[PDB]
Amino acid sequence: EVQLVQSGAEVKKPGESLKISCKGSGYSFTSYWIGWVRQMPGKGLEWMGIIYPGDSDTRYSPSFQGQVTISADKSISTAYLQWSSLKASDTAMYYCARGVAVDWYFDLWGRGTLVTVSSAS
Amino acid sequence: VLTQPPSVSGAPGQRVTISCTGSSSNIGAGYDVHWYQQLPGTAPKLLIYGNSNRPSGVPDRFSGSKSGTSASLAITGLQAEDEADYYCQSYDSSLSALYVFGTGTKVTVL
Amino acid sequence: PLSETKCTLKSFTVEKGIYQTSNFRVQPTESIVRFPNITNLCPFGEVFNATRFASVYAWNRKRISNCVADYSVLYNSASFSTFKCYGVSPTKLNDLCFTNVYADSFVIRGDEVRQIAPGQTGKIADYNYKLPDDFTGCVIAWNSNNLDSYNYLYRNLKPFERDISTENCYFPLQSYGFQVGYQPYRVVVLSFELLHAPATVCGPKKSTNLVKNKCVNFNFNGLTGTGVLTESNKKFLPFQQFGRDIADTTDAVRDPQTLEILDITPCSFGGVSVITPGTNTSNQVAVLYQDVNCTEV
Amino acid sequence: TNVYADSFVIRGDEVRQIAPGQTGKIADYNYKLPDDFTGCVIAWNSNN
Amino acid sequence: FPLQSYGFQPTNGVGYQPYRVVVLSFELLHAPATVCGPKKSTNLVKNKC
Amino acid sequence: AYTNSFTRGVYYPDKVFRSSVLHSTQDLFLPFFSNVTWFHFDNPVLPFNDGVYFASTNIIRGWIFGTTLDSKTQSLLIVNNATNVVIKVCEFQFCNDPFLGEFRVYSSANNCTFEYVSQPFLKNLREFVFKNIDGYFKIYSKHTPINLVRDLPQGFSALEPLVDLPIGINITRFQTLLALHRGAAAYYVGYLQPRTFLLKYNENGTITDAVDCALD
Ligand SMILES: *[C@@H]1O[C@H](CO)[C@@H](O)[C@H](O)[C@H]1NC(C)=O
Ligand SMILES: *[C@@H]1O[C@H](CO)[C@@H](O)[C@H](O)[C@H]1NC(C)=O
Ligand SMILES: *[C@@H]1O[C@H](CO)[C@@H](O)[C@H](O)[C@H]1NC(C)=O
Repeated sequence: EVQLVQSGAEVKKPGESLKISCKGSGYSFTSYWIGWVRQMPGKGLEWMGIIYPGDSDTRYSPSFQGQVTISADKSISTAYLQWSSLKASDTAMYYCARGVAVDWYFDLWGRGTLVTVSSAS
Repeated sequence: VLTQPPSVSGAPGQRVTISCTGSSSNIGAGYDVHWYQQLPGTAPKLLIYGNSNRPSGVPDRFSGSKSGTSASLAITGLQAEDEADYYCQSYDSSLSALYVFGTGTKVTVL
Repeated sequence: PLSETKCTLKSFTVEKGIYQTSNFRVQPTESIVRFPNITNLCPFGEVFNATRFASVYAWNRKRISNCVADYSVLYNSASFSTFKCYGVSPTKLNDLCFTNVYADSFVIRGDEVRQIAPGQTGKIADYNYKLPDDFTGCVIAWNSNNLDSYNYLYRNLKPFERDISTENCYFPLQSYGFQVGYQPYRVVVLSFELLHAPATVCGPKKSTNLVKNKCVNFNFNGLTGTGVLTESNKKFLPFQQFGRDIADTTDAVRDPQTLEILDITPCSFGGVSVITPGTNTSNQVAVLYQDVNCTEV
Repeated sequence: TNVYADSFVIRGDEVRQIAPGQTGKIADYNYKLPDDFTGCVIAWNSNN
Repeated sequence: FPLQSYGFQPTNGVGYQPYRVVVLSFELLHAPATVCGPKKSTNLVKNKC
Repeated sequence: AYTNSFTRGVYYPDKVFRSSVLHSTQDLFLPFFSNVTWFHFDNPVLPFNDGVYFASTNIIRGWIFGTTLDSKTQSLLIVNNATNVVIKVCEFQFCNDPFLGEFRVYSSANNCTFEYVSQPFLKNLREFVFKNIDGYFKIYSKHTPINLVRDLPQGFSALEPLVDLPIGINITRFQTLLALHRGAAAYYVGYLQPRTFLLKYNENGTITDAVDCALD
């Protein structure tokens, strides 16, 4: 499908390093921006960062800079999201969605990943 | 950072509007204001882009507009399916952040 | 000093006669930097991070002042594609404090970027934006294949001119709906003006305690030099900032962050000579210090 | 009289700072060329 | 850690495309030379222009 | 109108201190022995082409610097009163005659391109200079207690930079604000030309004398 897909249900434990992948397919990713969006459950969503697979130019949110690492694997059209120390309070819905320039909005969205990390096994 | 009416309730067959209120540097700076529909539990979908352009396949009941420091979403003819989260957009230059997101609006129809 | 005479005359033999060798200069003790009392950081993010540039037909100029904002972030992290500086240099930008800074902001195609230069011809330079011949600043054509691109329209005129208007018709209303050779970019121009007013935007260099009555190399808002700082009966006018002499020598500068009258007297310098009786007869040497009170050696 | 073939591989985009006087990233504290460098810098598309 | 590895990965921009720079530092004629051009040497001539 | 503008318009060129030296500059100035446009009280709106001097004799309150009034073009409404001076570049709807008093000068003040509010600046004579050079906005104002017997004094008077904050706006015509006290007064109008002058600085740093290089 023409979407930014990810894996299924993800259950893990805090302290491990996890790099989830978002795959792009069905469009000309070279001319468009591709990025991610965070959204806490029951609180307003926050775009975390965005990259341009035309030349792999990286941009992050001030609130979400450095905590996460992304990469546009344009050879296979993949968007990464690297966590070094997953937090218990990190439970939310994460959207990898690709946007546009000039107008600077989002036109296509991914289904999102139910990332729930807690000390319980 | 872009305040919105947190919850909107309305009967089917009603004309409602959502105030995309901001400041003079984010919304009132004259930059474009864009809009979506965030259906609860599913992925968001684009509603309004450019304040006058319409996406393909969208029903005509929804329209977007901007008025100075604030922007308005034109909802004409609410129906029972319109129970969804609705959120703002704009573009901010000096704020470093290429996209800026609204606080959020609940629109509910019984 | 006999060896000095052997050095200067380029011979192993010297004779009857005083020989000019060099100049006795008193070296500075320790560097002092006196930037104004301001310590805030100016929002360069409200020009460079500002990515909604203004089209060259009607561009936007941002005025900035009253801070010590650092150029290090722009200098070190070369997150651009073209960094052409006329006047200042990317490395020395941190040393000078400027009277005023205007950051011109507009867009232009990937080609004709060389038209952003003093005198360089072209349609954009001929009608849209013409830098003055005596330009002084840095040009940063940082890459926008994803930020610039519609709304960014484009079309003799004075240096730093500005006139937006519309009149077998003829109208210059032209746009560009892009989405690499023809791709538009982002061009930001910093226009500095130095030594014309009280400097207001400075560098990150930490201030250093002032010293007086000693040969000390100094830096007052960028007035690099070495000298001894004394008091003078002259009074700076309240609107005035710093004085000067003939030969553009800044003898008097009202030191910032204290607003005190000062005179930059040059350090103790005196023509050192040699009174030698000739290597044929003797080797004992006498040294002359031209017009120095004995107190200072 | 004596020549050498100083050999290294760099980012490619920063071939501009392999010059007598530059202040780039590698030229800072990796390998600095003298201001009186008399030589022929040879670079090619060695990405292959 | 004072050192990192960029990687110079293959299919990327000119920033990540490695240009294998070889720096030939020469020297002016001031000493005997062990390296010389492929010029075909000839004999010498004395007391003649 | 013909009159002798003896030694008006002298001002500090570039805010650089020079003591007991002779310096020649190519700067905008009022030529020595030029003429005035005596006005009273009717105050017709007169143009400001490239450079114009303004003089006067709380009898003058402010000015309107507008290419096209009635909320059409950005204009300077500089007025000195109310214990706080205000200098705006708002798209003022400057009416046929906005006036103070009790205050009614404001008329549709919105969409202000530039803003300036700060501490007020001030047989008594007042002087003012309005120059827009290279995008700078520089004003001058000194006062002289000379008697009213003579139209203008013979002594030399310097002008200091009142404000150095730049604007860079288009101005083509100017009207001053009278004071309808209920006592009429009158004012001069001059002109600035880029003819070169030689500025004689005193040992104390004051501008003592000057010569107009475009004169006899
Ligand atoms: C500016 O933008 C850069 C990347 O473009 C970002 O890393 C930084 O946080 C922003 N802030 C400033 C002060 O430039
Ligand atoms: C040198 O200094 C002394 C005292 O400091 C002063 O008396 C004397 O006049 C000076 N030299 C000359 C030549 O006057
Ligand atoms: C010159 O300055 C002194 C104070 O330094 C002052 O007493 C004197 O009146 C001044 N003279 C002039 C020309 O104003």
